[PDB]
Amino acid sequence: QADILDGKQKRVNLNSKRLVNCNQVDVNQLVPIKYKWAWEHYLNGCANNWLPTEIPMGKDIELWKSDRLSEDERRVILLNLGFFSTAESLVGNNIVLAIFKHVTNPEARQYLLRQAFEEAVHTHTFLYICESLGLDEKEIFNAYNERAAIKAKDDFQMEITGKVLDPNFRTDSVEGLQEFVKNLVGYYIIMEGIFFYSGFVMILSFHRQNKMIGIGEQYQYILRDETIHLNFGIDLINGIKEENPEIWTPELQQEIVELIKRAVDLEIEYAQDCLPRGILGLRASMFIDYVQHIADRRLERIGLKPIYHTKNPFPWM
Amino acid sequence: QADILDGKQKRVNLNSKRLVNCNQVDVNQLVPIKYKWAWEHYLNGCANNWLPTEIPMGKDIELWKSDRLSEDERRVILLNLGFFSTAESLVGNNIVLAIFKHVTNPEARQYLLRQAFEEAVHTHTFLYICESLGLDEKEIFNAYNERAAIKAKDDFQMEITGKVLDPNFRTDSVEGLQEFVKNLVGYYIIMEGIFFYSGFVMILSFHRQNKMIGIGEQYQYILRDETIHLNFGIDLINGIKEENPEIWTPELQQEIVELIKRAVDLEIEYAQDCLPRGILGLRASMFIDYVQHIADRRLERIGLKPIYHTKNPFPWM
Ligand SMILES: [Fe+3]
Ligand SMILES: [Fe+3]
Ligand SMILES: [Fe+3]
Ligand SMILES: [Fe+3]
Ligand SMILES: [Pb+2]
Ligand SMILES: [Pb+2]
Repeated sequence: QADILDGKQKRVNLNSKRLVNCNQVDVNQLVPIKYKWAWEHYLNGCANNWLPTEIPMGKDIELWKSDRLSEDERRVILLNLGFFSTAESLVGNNIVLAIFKHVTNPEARQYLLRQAFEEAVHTHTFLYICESLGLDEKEIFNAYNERAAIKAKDDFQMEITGKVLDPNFRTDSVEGLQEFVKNLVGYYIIMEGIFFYSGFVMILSFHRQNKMIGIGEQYQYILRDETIHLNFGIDLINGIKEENPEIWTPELQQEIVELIKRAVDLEIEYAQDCLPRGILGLRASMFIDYVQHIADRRLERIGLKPIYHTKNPFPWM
Repeated sequence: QADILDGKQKRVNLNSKRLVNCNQVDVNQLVPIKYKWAWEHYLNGCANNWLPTEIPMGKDIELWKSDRLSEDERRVILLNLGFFSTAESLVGNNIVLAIFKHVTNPEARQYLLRQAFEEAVHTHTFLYICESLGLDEKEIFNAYNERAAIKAKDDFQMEITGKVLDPNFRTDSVEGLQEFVKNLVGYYIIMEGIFFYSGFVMILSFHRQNKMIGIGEQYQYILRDETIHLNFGIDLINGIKEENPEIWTPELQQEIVELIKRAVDLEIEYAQDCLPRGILGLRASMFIDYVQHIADRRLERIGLKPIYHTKNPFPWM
């Protein structure tokens, strides 16, 4: 039996748990779980475990070093490796330094720990593809300083990363929680849900034609993870809105649509840099449509109306 | 080629990387890796991947529900599940909320992301063992509020968890970095390296006698992970000391020995609570010796002299 009798009064009540600002209850005990969707995404992520180096790169190395790829095909590969190599760190660092501190719920934190480890796996994937192909990884990982279209995306991402890191930042004010929700939209909806999906189409287009299949297979594994990351983020944003409805004002709704519009513009500029002429039958115009179409699907999932209405040119995605 | 020419000046120099207070260099680019030991522990951890529920619990359930275990054997199981169920969260939360922010180095952060996900796997293990055995997990997870010997350990652990969480905490002062090193000693050397190893002996003693082998096999997997956690922590503490020698003063050295002495006292009290009479040929006196012996081995690894000199009564550990 208990030898500290008062301790029995401290067991956590299911109905007292909340996703943010929950400080009146012990957030170190996992049970009783309230947000079962977080536990399910955690189990699903654990089941998807993979390591990049189980995927062979020999065929990719022989093709990359041959004269069989055009300069335009190489450029698509190099720009995506440049963008993804540091963006995975940007996402993993934000989960840990910004999101976990403020999501005051153990089962959602359990999922965040799996998501941040998967982003570490994604970074390892890019080091492995650089070292396998013989690229100078110090140049590829610094692409966000050397290539304008990539720097513009990442500088935009910092516009929602800085506030939540301030030593005095708190979510126990309407404005503070709105700022935290914009960070979640920026990382889950925009970086993982729009910026990365655009690079997936480009790389998976090579894989579909039996080219650079080792890199293609790694991106298939990253997309399977990203699908759960986006789904968790959408559940967390909608769960926070439901529990704190006074933050979902027309002003915040419009600021979120403006952020997504800005992100679509930057991603179209990056697709143009990736495809100045076109490869594999892809043209940059197909991206103006695809990026706009997925932006609309992300707006719908968080309760906002589509704004572009464009059809999807890549049904296989 | 680069379309932002100045960006080439931003590539990271290997010699400018440091484990803490490194803010003059881009800490989002993984390369060039400097602390190869961190990358190696990260690869070794990834290779050790396991899920608790791949270990069958049927034989354990039948034994636990039979009248074949004594009350004294059940007490050892219940008290260890009570302590470990929330301590794994305490460790995972500290990695994320305290350690990662201040270890300003991407490859050490890559390892931290694997360690924090393994602590999430360890928490899942305890929920799974509770639900398999039919225990009321709300009682087991609240043991740190209901059982004095467990509460004393955890209240002690909070004595080095609180400072580093203050909004204004910084490591760019000698005192601030000393405080951060005491947090690392508290979690890696004391909680993972002394408190957990003592519970491992107790549980692995059942496994050696073919009892509760499903729980034993899970603890074998946790010990394999904990071995790397402790080794990484020892490398990180020694790396910080080497790079900031002015923090390793006789005053700090003596405060660390006093913390370890206090932890040994609390762990002996917990071993006595676990074994008021003795089971499986184990007696609590064997723990006074074992805890003292491992404390000495942890002191040696961070450059302090052994103080107890006791022999190890469990050579198989
Ligand atoms: Fe990722
Ligand atoms: Fe992601
Ligand atoms: Fe653990
Ligand atoms: Fe550990
Ligand atoms: Pb622009
Ligand atoms: Pb005492």
